[PDB]
Amino acid sequence: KILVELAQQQDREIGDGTTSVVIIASELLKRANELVKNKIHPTTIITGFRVALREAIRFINEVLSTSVDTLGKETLINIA
Amino acid sequence: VPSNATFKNKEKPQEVRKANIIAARSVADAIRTSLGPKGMDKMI
Ligand SMILES: [Mg+2]
Repeated sequence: KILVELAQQQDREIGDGTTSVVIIASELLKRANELVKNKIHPTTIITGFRVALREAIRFINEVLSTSVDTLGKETLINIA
Repeated sequence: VPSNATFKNKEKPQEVRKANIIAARSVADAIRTSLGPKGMDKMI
């Protein structure tokens, strides 16, 4: 029911991405199933995902592109 | 030394106290894994 409520949640904030949020969240748990077999405690697994996320959000803000682009808009048509 | 003083009767309370301790320690074993920062959550 967590991913069921997560897919219903994604519509509330952004409104799009319900397909990508479920696949990523299911894969984070899938690969973590072999990490607990290593005896690694989840707090080490959770910290490893959070420290990598803090650097991931900052990396996305560095690689973003401005909406200016060329003279004309050429954005909102491609956004849809 | 034997055969004198008194002899214990109705020894079932001795087993009842053991059955109460064993059943109480079994409950304390499930919550024991949640102790400390390395503890885990329990979903019910
Ligand atoms: Mg979409």
